[PDB]
Amino acid sequence: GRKKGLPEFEESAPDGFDPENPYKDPVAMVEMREHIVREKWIQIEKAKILREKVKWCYRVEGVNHYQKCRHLVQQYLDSTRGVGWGKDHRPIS
Amino acid sequence: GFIMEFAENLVLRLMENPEERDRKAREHIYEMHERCKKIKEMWALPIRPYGFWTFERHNAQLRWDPQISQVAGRRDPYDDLLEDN
Repeated sequence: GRKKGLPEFEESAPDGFDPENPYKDPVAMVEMREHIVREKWIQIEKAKILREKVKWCYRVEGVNHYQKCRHLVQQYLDSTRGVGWGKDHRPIS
Repeated sequence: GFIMEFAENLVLRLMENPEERDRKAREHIYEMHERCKKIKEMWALPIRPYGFWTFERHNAQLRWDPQISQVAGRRDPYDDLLEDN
């Protein structure tokens, strides 16, 4: 069987997980790992969406691109500050 | 019909239930860890059990000698003397 659609996943964070003793509960480890990776990919796609928005900005902006898209530039950069598995700046989620 | 309208649901039938897969994964992890703890406990047993001689199979003489202490060659000297009366 299949849902023949998008793979719906539980948005709710899994229960029974303690940051002080993660290794105590093994059965809850894998779904917490999956949830963390899914949230990281959500952030990655948000950054990609902002990149697409500035992509479409730069064409219409013309010579004076700084004037009317400066607000979106900061929005795109702050997303790129906490990106996934990247440079030395590791986000603390 | 045409090819893709059938290949689509063919592949969909070929693929499995992910909810069943996730449930089986978490289950298998649970019983595998429980069995791991059980085997860890089992490996802790000493070679020589605490009772050992206390076991009935490891005495073999407390219930054999009493029925032999009456035969000739094993009697206390003061048994045949006063057995006449």
